[PDB]
Amino acid sequence: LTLTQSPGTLSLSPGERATLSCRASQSVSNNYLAWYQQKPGQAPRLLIYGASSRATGIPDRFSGSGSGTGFTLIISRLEPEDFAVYYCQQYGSSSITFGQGTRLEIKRTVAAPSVFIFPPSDEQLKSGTASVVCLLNNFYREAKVQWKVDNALQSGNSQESVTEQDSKDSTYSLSSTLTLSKADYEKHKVYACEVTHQGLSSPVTKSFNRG
Amino acid sequence: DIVMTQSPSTLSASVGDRVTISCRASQSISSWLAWYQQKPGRAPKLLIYKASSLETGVPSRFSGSGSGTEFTLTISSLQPDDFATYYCQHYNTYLFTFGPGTKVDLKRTVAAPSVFIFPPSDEQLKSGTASVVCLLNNFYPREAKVQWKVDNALQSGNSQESVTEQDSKDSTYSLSSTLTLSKADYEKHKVYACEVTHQGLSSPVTKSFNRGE
Amino acid sequence: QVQLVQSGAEVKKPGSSVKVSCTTSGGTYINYAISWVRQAPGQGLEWVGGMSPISNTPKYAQKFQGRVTITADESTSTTYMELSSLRPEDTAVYYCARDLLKYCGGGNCHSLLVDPWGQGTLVTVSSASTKGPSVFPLAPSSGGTAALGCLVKDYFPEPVTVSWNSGALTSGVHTFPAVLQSSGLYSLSSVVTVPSSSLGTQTYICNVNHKPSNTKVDKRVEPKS
Amino acid sequence: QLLEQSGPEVKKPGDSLRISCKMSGDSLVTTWIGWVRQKPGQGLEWMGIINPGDSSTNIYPGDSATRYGPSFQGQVTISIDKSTSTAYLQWNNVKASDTGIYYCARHVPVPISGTFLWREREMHDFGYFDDWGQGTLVIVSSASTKGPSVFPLAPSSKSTSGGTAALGCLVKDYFPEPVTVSWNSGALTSGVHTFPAVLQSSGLYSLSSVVTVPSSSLGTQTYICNVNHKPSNTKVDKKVEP
Amino acid sequence: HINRTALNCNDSLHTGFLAALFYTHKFNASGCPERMAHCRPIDEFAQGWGPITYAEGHGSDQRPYCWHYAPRQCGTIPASQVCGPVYCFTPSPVVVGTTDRFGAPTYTWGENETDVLILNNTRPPQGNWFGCTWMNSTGFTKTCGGPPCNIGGVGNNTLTCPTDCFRKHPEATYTKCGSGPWLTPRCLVDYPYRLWHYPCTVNFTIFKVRMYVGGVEHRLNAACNWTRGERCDLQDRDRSELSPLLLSTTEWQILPCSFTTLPALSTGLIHLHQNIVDVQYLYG
Amino acid sequence: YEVRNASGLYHVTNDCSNASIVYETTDMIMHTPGCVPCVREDNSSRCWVALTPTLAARNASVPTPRRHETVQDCNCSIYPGH
Ligand SMILES: *[C@@H]1O[C@H](CO)[C@@H](O[C@@H]2O[C@H](CO)[C@@H](O[C@@H]3O[C@H](CO)[C@@H](O)[C@H](O)[C@@H]3O)[C@H](O)[C@H]2NC(C)=O)[C@H](O)[C@H]1NC(C)=O
Ligand SMILES: *[C@@H]1O[C@H](CO)[C@@H](O[C@@H]2O[C@H](CO)[C@@H](O[C@@H]3O[C@H](CO)[C@@H](O)[C@H](O)[C@@H]3O)[C@H](O)[C@H]2NC(C)=O)[C@H](O)[C@H]1NC(C)=O
Ligand SMILES: *[C@@H]1O[C@H](CO)[C@@H](O[C@@H]2O[C@H](CO)[C@@H](O[C@@H]3O[C@H](CO)[C@@H](O)[C@H](O)[C@@H]3O)[C@H](O)[C@H]2NC(C)=O)[C@H](O)[C@H]1NC(C)=O
Ligand SMILES: *[C@@H]1O[C@H](CO)[C@@H](O[C@@H]2O[C@H](CO)[C@@H](O[C@@H]3O[C@H](CO)[C@@H](O)[C@H](O)[C@@H]3O)[C@H](O)[C@H]2NC(C)=O)[C@H](O)[C@H]1NC(C)=O
Ligand SMILES: *[C@@H]1O[C@H](CO)[C@@H](O[C@@H]2O[C@H](CO)[C@@H](O[C@@H]3O[C@H](CO)[C@@H](O)[C@H](O)[C@@H]3O)[C@H](O)[C@H]2NC(C)=O)[C@H](O)[C@H]1NC(C)=O
Ligand SMILES: *[C@@H]1O[C@H](CO)[C@@H](O[C@@H]2O[C@H](CO)[C@@H](O[C@@H]3O[C@H](CO)[C@@H](O)[C@H](O)[C@@H]3O)[C@H](O)[C@H]2NC(C)=O)[C@H](O)[C@H]1NC(C)=O
Ligand SMILES: *[C@@H]1O[C@H](CO)[C@@H](O[C@@H]2O[C@H](CO)[C@@H](O)[C@H](O)[C@H]2NC(C)=O)[C@H](O)[C@H]1NC(C)=O
Ligand SMILES: *[C@@H]1O[C@H](CO)[C@@H](O[C@@H]2O[C@H](CO)[C@@H](O)[C@H](O)[C@H]2NC(C)=O)[C@H](O)[C@H]1NC(C)=O
Ligand SMILES: *[C@@H]1O[C@H](CO)[C@@H](O)[C@H](O)[C@H]1NC(C)=O
Ligand SMILES: *[C@@H]1O[C@H](CO)[C@@H](O)[C@H](O)[C@H]1NC(C)=O
Ligand SMILES: *[C@@H]1O[C@H](CO)[C@@H](O)[C@H](O)[C@H]1NC(C)=O
Ligand SMILES: *[C@@H]1O[C@H](CO)[C@@H](O)[C@H](O)[C@H]1NC(C)=O
Ligand SMILES: *[C@@H]1O[C@H](CO)[C@@H](O)[C@H](O)[C@H]1NC(C)=O
Ligand SMILES: *[C@@H]1O[C@H](CO)[C@@H](O)[C@H](O)[C@H]1NC(C)=O
Repeated sequence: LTLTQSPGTLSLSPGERATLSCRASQSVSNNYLAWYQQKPGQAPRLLIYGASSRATGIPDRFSGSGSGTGFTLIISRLEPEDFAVYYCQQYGSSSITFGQGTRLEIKRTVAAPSVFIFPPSDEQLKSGTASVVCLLNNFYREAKVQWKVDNALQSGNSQESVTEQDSKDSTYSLSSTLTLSKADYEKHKVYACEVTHQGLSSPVTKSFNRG
Repeated sequence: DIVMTQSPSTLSASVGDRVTISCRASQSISSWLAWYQQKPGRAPKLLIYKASSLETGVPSRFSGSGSGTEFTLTISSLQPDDFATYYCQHYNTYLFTFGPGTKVDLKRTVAAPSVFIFPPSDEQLKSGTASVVCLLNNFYPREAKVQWKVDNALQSGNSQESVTEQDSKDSTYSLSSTLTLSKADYEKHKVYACEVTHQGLSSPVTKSFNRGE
Repeated sequence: QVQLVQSGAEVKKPGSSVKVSCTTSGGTYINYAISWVRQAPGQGLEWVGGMSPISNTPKYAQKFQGRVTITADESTSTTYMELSSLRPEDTAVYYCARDLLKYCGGGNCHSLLVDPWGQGTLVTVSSASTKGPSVFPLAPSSGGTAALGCLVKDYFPEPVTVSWNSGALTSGVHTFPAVLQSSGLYSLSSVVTVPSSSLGTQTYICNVNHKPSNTKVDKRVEPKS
Repeated sequence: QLLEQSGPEVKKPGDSLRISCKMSGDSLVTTWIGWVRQKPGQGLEWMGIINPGDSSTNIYPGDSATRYGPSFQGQVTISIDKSTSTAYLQWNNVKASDTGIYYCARHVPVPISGTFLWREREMHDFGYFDDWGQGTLVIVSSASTKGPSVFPLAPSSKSTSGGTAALGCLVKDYFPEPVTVSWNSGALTSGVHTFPAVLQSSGLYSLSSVVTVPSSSLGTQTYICNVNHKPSNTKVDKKVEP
Repeated sequence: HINRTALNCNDSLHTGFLAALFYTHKFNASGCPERMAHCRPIDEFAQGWGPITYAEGHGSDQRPYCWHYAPRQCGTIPASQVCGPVYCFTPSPVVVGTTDRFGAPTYTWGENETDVLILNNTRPPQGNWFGCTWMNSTGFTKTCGGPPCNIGGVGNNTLTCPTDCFRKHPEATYTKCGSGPWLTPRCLVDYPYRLWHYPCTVNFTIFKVRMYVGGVEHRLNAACNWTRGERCDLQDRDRSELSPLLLSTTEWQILPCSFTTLPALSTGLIHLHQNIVDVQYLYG
Repeated sequence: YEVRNASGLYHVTNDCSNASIVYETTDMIMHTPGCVPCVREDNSSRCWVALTPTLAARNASVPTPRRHETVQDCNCSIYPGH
């Protein structure tokens, strides 16, 4: 029970040897274990049962081996369709559980971001509330955006969204939406958006003044 | 039905004395009986069953007996832990039944009460109600009578009183009786008095006050 | 070693129904038949009803038929008793104790209420609501000793704790049991015996306290005219 | 792969739901229909197993043939209708936190290994799910069906980066999902990003669509966002201009 | 509930054991891991190596629920020390009621000095029954039985088997060394009140077995301990000599993780299955 | 059925004991009905296959005084599934 796996995320390139191991607190008897593959927006399908036997319609690239508390999933060479989330499903002993999950990414060169900001719409303000969104796209993931309302940092009042990996460019994109009432918007004049990125030497700040 | 009664209503003795309690039923019961000791304010306990058998952990001093209709829970020697009330109980397949209950207390020389009367406070009179408070203090035995007098007139059915548990040290009792009357009725009379009759008192003692005093 | 634990204290208004439960613990067996008893204040006990340990079909006293139902569950070893049409005189403390077969023989075998008993749960069937007291001074009027007090009236629900001089004066203090008034409210009287020489020199104060209303009253008493 | 299911359903909280999982094979004689729930944002988790077979197989204990998950006893009911050749997930007392997907699987079990009497032979154990199929969507919340609020994300020189500017259409205050967005109507798509719907405060849904377009095209051609809120039947077509 | 069954008893400890006689009540299971903390396994003991003789009265006031309890020759017992029916059983559970001073039947509900029980026991086939078991007035199990055996051995770990312990003495057997219910070191006999006298032998699985002692028929509902995953290598099998029940076409019903003593159906030795513990193949 | 006295235990086994063997030859071994012997040889202990309840051999190809040494650590026909 309480199956676990590492690492949380991977970043590889097509045609390369890959390893994926999920560890159990207690070793399952008779090497009872099976992996699953879930392409985005699709029904997950079966790969391996028994930790060594391969199911039908599976290329020889995907295989696994081990016993006791140790297990591993082995990809001979990554392919464009091989990127997905994998779950190992410990079973037997009148109980079955699932692993957390592990996603495959594409390890490409670091890309710098583009910072954008949209002041709230006039109709939105007429509604009594303001929604300023700072848009970020075409960059390298694992970043963080900051908020400053008239040289005052904000926390607990912004909602962020993320984009899935692009098919061609392989980049990410965010939409950090900061929610504030019309009265709060009028209480302050200067509004700024700042982002911290690994690939950026210094953070980039984009700001605008009310009205 | 089955009605269990005890006699006397209260009992008195001193440490080391021999006391007897009587529990009798309306219809003959072979041996189905049991006596519970109920401390005041605590949970009751079992003492004997079958009218003769002791209960585990009960000191052998307690010794019940009897059969048929009359029974008894006789104690050879009293102890400081014996001062309680014993509810002679009957049991059967369907129902249970309890008796009114007997009380056993210390024996002490008679003591006269100290009667005090407190006229009603102005605050409650302003509320439209009059409640004369009548007090008896440090008396023994429990049995005593109190009467009300207003302008020498008798009163009944319009007073309430409270009784305290026996004093642990002086082995006396205290009593307070309150006479409830309307403000208009209170202002309609001049003299208020309590008449108290007690065994240790040779003659009843009357404590009285005048309105506005 | 078996421990019986009841529910908490309860307050309700006349005409409603009250449900009381108690659970056994630490017994060699799982489910014990539980029988309840009742005593009106200042009165001999009275047997309400309970679960027969011979057939488990609940049996009530002849004066509670219908008015009271008894149900129990085997999962938690808990027993339930609910009332109906509470009259004001049902105010009492309710005990639950095991109905254990101890003596046996003669073509039949008789059960008994056996130690231990539950702690006790108090139900106060009155129509009044939380009200604070009305403290008045029982100003003394003789001799070598003087009697005075602090009259506390019109308070509900119980209890009320009264301390003289914040507990400094505890010799001769007589606290009287509370009584149920005709109005659904409660009264009190407290008197202490003290020497007359100290009537006009030592501070005399009654720490009137009422937890249900969270009202603290500290009235001052002076000798009367 | 034999699985057909009712499309997405939207239900009020605290209602009696019901969802059927028919098998195209129409032979539920040796099929162990499973039930795996997977709410968005985290991994999936097993819910229950139903055996069409007799008591001969069941599971190790030999109890009922509908052994449930670790925290789904009573709160779910799983049933089969072999005569009608249909499955079901007979529900009761919907909660607000049961949004997600509900799958079906064949789940051919694993034979018993170890020690057992002659009576307890052939007593399978869990372990497979094999081929899955499509899925369903149950979404329940206090909010009622409402139309979308489309606000133009007005382009500006502030939002302009080089030749390609930044703009889009903001959609907010709608339920239930989905809202199909065709940004710029019949316009070529190049870098357009449509982020997934997000549950904001007050139990409401919002979605944004952003497209990067040349500055000249803005003045020489028009942009209209086409939104079809099918669940509320509301269909709107909003245009974005400087 | 017949008028020939003694019922004299005092629930003096207020433990409510007498209730289970009338209406069943679940037994608190959390106490068993302590109650059976001195029921040592058959594996950890001494080894007999010499001639075996009917042993002598073993008086050590041991606990009567463990299987290796060594009962003593008994007989007449006063009728004021037995509550509930007394089960003293031939290999099949049978009950003996209260009798008079000299064996004549009595119908006094056991509430009389004259009434007494007689338990003069000798081994079958020529005897009457192996051992007795009942619960006395205050609620403690008591047992009787014919002399156990003196297995012998070296050291202070002598066994004195009260039952059929093939291990530690290949010649020990039930019909010649049995005392009480335990057919083997694992399995009891089953009678209506088994859950009463032996408190928490309640998870035992029940098996259908039939036995022959001196050319007579017997049907036993043996209720024998178990649990899955327990090692049952070949050195963990006790001889439960008995007549099998012909469970299937070519299989026999045997007590769990044990074996019986009979030649194969044809040209074969004992053939035990590796995983299905309670089956011995006829021919293999 | 025979027994094996070793390691402080008694457990059943099918290999014949020395008391159950009477006559032996170079390759032909006979035994009392009710067990199947085996022989320790050249650090190899093989189960002597039996062709009748009384006769046994090691190898039926060619065939179709104290000379041999047996042993009681021999699991033969001991738990044969079907
Ligand atoms: C079934 O038997 C077990 C074994 O005793 C019972 O658990 C035991 O229950 C008793 C009663 O609650 C516990 O005693 C408690 O001790 C604490 C001090 O440690 C004391 O503060 C409590 O007032 C009470 O006396 C005892 O600790 C507990 N034992 C364990 C190991 O948990 C269980 O309650 C029984 N079940 C039933 C339904 O009777
Ligand atoms: C039924 O069979 C089971 C298992 O065969 C019995 O449980 C076992 O009981 C023995 C006797 O106490 C346990 O041995 C104990 O081991 C501890 C150390 O763990 C030691 O300190 C004690 O002195 C004692 O030797 C043994 O652990 C236990 N096994 C398991 C798996 O719980 C059971 O008693 C049998 N009878 C019944 C009625 O269940
Ligand atoms: C089964 O194997 C056991 C263990 O090898 C044998 O136990 C041993 O048996 C011999 C013969 O009886 C014992 O020798 C005796 O020693 C005592 C002194 O302790 C002496 O007084 C006797 O005259 C005799 O020499 C030996 O002690 C004993 N060893 C143990 C029990 O550890 C057993 O005899 C074998 N039985 C069979 C049937 O094969
Ligand atoms: C019913 O059977 C039980 C179980 O044997 C009897 O309880 C046992 O009674 C004997 C003697 O009456 C006790 O022996 C004494 O033990 C104490 C220690 O508690 C010791 O100080 C004495 O010297 C003597 O050896 C024995 O302990 C006791 N068993 C216990 C407490 O587990 C019971 O008396 C029988 N009932 C009747 C009516 O005979
Ligand atoms: C006979 O079988 C029953 C059924 O399994 C056994 O009762 C079970 O005993 C286990 C062990 O204590 C219980 O699990 C425990 O649950 C408590 C919470 O109640 C938890 O705190 C412990 O950590 C442990 O997980 C289980 O609930 C209980 N089941 C039932 C239905 O009572 C019983 O012990 C067995 N008795 C013998 C003598 O083998
Ligand atoms: C033939 O069948 C017998 C009957 O079980 C087997 O005897 C047992 O063999 C096991 C495996 O070696 C022995 O386990 C051993 O335990 C000791 C601890 O005493 C440990 O140190 C060893 O490493 C090993 O695990 C077991 O003791 C033994 N039983 C007896 C009574 O001697 C035998 O192994 C089987 N042989 C073949 C070739 O099939
Ligand atoms: C019921 O059995 C109990 C079990 O002991 C008896 O309790 C004993 O009574 C005798 C006589 O008073 C005492 O000397 C013993 O000390 C008691 N034993 C214990 C452990 O306290 C009880 O007397 C019996 N009652 C009836 C009516 O038979
Ligand atoms: C059944 O067993 C009882 C108990 O041992 C026997 O009673 C004994 O009889 C002998 C001889 O008559 C006496 O010396 C003993 O004192 C008796 N024992 C007791 C405890 O009283 C009885 O004799 C046996 N039955 C028969 C038929 O012999
Ligand atoms: C008996 O069960 C075990 C446990 O899985 C297995 O390894 C073994 O192969 C089984 N026996 C046979 C003869 O297959
Ligand atoms: C005793 O029971 C038997 C059968 O139950 C009956 O025939 C007989 O009359 C009974 N004798 C009594 C109760 O004295
Ligand atoms: C006990 O039995 C004797 C004779 O067996 C008889 O005389 C006596 O009346 C009986 N006593 C009781 C109480 O039954
Ligand atoms: C035998 O004596 C030894 C030495 O004191 C001791 O360790 C062992 O436990 C004893 N065995 C028994 C069964 O009493
Ligand atoms: C049987 O074959 C073995 C292996 O070749 C050989 O050693 C042995 O001598 C043969 N025995 C007979 C009787 O043919
Ligand atoms: C049986 O006899 C053979 C031949 O002498 C010998 O090698 C072997 O050790 C004997 N076995 C036993 C158990 O005595």
